[PDB]
Amino acid sequence: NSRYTHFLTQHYDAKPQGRDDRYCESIMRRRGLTSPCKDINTFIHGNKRSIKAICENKNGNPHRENLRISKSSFQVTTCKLHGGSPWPPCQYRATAGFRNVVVACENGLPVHLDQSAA
Repeated sequence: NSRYTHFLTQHYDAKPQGRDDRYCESIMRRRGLTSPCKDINTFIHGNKRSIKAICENKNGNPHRENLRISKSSFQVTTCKLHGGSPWPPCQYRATAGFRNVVVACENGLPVHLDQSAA
């Protein structure tokens, strides 16, 4: 479905080379997140299959109300908008982290990244 497709274009980069400010600025641009600059965005790296599995008990648990939280931890990179301007150039500050992710699942696939923990 399209939401899951959207989830990946916004939140998934399998293998990132470098996870600094330069990567953030680059990937936010390539994934259509700079008009206007999105304020905060997290990218999950690794194998799609483990991200998908958060939606079942295989790699995830019920969290909050309608959220699910990963049983395993992921390598992630959050991009925080630096400054005020809502328009390009969009400058971001990267934080290369590692931890469990919270998503909303639909018909078995992640359709939302709860970015509240970012």
